[PDB]
Amino acid sequence: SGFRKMAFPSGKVEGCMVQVTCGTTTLNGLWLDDVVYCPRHVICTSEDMLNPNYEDLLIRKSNHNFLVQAGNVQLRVIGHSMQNCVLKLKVDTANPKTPKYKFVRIQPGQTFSVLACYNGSPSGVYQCAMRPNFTIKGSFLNGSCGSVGFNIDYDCVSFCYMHHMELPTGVHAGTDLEGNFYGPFVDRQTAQAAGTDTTITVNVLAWLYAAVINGDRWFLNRFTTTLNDFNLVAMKYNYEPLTQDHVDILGPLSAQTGIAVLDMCASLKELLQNGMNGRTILGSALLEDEFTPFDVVRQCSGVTF
Amino acid sequence: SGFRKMAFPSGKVEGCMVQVTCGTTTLNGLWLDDVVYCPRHVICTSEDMLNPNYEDLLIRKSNHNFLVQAGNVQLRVIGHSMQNCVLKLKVDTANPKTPKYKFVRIQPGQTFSVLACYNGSPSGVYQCAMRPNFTIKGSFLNGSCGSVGFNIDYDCVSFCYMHHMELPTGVHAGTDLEGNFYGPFVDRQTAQAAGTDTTITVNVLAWLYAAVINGDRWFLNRFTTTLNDFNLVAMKYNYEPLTQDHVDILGPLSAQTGIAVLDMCASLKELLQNGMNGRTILGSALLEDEFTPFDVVRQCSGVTFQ
Repeated sequence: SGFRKMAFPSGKVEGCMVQVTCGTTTLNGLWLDDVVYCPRHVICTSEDMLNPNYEDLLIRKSNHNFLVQAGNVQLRVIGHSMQNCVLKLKVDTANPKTPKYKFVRIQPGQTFSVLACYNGSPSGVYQCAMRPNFTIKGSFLNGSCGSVGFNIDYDCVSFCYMHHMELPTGVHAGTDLEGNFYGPFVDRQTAQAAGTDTTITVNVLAWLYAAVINGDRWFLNRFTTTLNDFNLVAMKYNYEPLTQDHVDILGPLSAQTGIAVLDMCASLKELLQNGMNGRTILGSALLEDEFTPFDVVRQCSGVTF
Repeated sequence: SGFRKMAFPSGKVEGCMVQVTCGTTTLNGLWLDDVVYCPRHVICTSEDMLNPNYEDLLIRKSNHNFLVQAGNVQLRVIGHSMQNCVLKLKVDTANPKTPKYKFVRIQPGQTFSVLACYNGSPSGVYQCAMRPNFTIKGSFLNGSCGSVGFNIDYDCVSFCYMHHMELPTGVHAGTDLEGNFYGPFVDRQTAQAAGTDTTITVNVLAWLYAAVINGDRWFLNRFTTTLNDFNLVAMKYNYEPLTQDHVDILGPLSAQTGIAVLDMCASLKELLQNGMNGRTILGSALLEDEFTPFDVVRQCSGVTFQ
């Protein structure tokens, strides 16, 4: 029993983190087989960052202008190339700790674990969602760039995020491991801002189900509603539309608790219209939206890795 | 920027997690060098719950009654003793993945990471705190018994908790790695009352300093307070007494922000009085008490956003 913001065990990813240095820029890289993956802006100085030409800045670098440190061992770079906004450094040595892995692109609303690192040294792990505005509410200081996000499925690490930059509101922006940005961001020092954020409705409903499973029940009511009806309420409070796919995804929690999704929607409707009237839900005064339906099921069932 | 419940990287602990079976009871164990540590109730049957006599249940066991499994490999038990409420199984293979480690008993208010495990396989890692009533608000299903709590300072793993049981209120009790329970709990299925929980005042103050560092001052005020007048107000909200030790420990966060501890105490007093009026602090609409002064220095910039 109990419910907590829970990260995947980070061990399989700890063994992939290395330090990448190019001149006076140090940041983190991901060492899988004989390639180190890291942000392409590693080849830039502050001056270069104002309006970089990457293919141009890259042509000027030899292999020996990239220092790669795996703990207290030097990796010799034998190859460099860009894919979108990530730099691929080929190295002489395959990573013996290379886990089974894939690169995947996640959707807004999907969660993942971030292993925060500094000088190729993992310092912490926390759980995150891709916000509907394609930012993450992370915790990163300078030197964090190249920190990765991941899901574990059986023995298979699914890498989904690499950290590139912080926005002025204090939230974070990055790429998939193929160097495609999440959101309308670019790797340049320029005026960029997070768009208006919205609440991940299906996740709030999943979390209400986690509450019922843990005996928090006061917000349940006798009332039901429809998608159309509820969605007019959703739009009013800056909540994402709820779709038939979302109802389908919540099926396993509606069966396990005997609360129909549109039942639970009627409760969320009431919480949005009236507030929490002094009470909490799972020790929170806010409606929590960084747990997926799968996250709730996985934690309330105990699947291992 | 940002502020998150950050756990330590679990990798160094994952390499120590094993499965321990005795009879029909399976839970987790911690493999360090040639010793596996797990809860002693691994040796308890259905009926033993109420009034187990551990000494009597244990002397009836051989080494070969204890199946220890490290991933796929079976470990040979060559020895066993009880120390307080943990069983220590001597095995014939030193764990090659043993990290630099030590055992430390922690005080209420201290934080640590939990590696939740089932059948010796890790499921997840989260951060929590030793409540003043010596329980922890964990996430822990049946079979989680033997899951451990730890801090990692440099490359050295500090083991401070092994999980033993859930109390009727949905909260968790366990032991240090020498088998002594935190709080007045026992490995028995009897009526044990979790003491009344109080808020860890020193941690709330630390987290208010965190909010200033990340550039939020809306909750400060022009007042100050004496230690004693703060304690008389705070105990009416079920907040732990703040002591000189707690004030000394907040020194560095005082200096980085320029806000004297007692001025921050004045701010907390007012926050308790007013609530937040539809505002948040580091994304929370409650006062958060599961971050320590040391955690805030760890995760927050050395440069305040003024």
